[PDB]
Amino acid sequence: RVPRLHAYGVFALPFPMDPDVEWGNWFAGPHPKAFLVSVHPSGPKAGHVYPTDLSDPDSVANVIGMVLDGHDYEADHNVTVTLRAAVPIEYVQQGIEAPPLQPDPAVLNAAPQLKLKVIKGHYFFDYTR
Amino acid sequence: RVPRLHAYGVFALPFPMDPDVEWGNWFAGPHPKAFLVSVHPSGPKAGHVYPTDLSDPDSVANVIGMVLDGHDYEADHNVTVTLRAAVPIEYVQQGIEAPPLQPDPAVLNAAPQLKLKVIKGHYFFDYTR
Amino acid sequence: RVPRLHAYGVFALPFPMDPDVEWGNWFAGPHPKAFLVSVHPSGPKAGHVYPTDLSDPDSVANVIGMVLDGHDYEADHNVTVTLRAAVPIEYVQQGIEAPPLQPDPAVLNAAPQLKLKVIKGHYFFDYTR
Repeated sequence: RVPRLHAYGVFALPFPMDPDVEWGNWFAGPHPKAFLVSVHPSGPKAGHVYPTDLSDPDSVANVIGMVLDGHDYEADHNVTVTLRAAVPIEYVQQGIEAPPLQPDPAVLNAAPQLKLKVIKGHYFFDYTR
Repeated sequence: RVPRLHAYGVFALPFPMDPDVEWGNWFAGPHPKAFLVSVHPSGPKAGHVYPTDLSDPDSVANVIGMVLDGHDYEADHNVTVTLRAAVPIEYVQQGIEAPPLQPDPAVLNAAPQLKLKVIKGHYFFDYTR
Repeated sequence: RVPRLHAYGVFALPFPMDPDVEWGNWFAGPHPKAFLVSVHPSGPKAGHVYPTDLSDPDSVANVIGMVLDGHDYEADHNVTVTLRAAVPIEYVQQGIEAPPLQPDPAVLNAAPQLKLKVIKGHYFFDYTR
């Protein structure tokens, strides 16, 4: 379970998971691993979420939150997406080739276009704007 | 009473109603009807609210929230304005010629300039920014 | 203690105070006095806060909140910074040459670039965006 600042508050909603995702590659071992997800605005998988592709500007524009409470595509096709929270930067990795418990420079570098603000070692975000 | 997502939270404040508005045309029958209101920034009616005119860019720029808890100009010249909430899109109609309980395409189409974000069938908004 | 709208909520965090500031000039007499602070993004004093300089665009861009609960550099080198609140405009003065309990025209005039919104006599702000 990824830590987050209780004082800041959390807003989360369930979303259907994109079936075409190799969701199993988006765990870490015993340790928590947060990642960003984007929503498909239109098309056949509209309203389904998938791991944000930082190299695709439309994926970046449609980020909807972070997966902070794990996932289990085989047990449930819905995933809890946190749209607003403050999350320590060490827990967010956007890729399989990204060490756990280490801030991801790809995310930190893309924070402006991701609408992330880093304050006191946390990403602050609210994808309801 | 217009439904809204309790989990998201609500922030609301009373505002004086613009006296020059035919407020009676801004009910629906037995059913709830949310609409956007804008504030007059200056002038003699400064700080008074009126139904947003989607065809007037200055009205759009000065939206201050939605009327979600009804109004009664004859019983009280103040109206409770919700500045931040998440409201199902079916309940918001911006005009007399707009069927109740049907999403209003004029609002949906203007959501970007209105600073509305549609997520899971709700308008999310916060006019304190 | 500066008043603020309880209904709106408050989010605050402690920050180290910039040691090079004449912090004693940032009290008012018996009366409360709120002011904006900015964070140093980088450099030797990174993550330390100092009173925003409205005439420096980089200071304006790095505002992080308001000091609403007083300060005491000699008793504690940390100051509680309110990143999100709604504060009556009479209490915020950004300078020694600014009368207490009087809205500061320098702040009001710079509200757009400060990301302050004035609603019903309060500054609304959220520097987590």
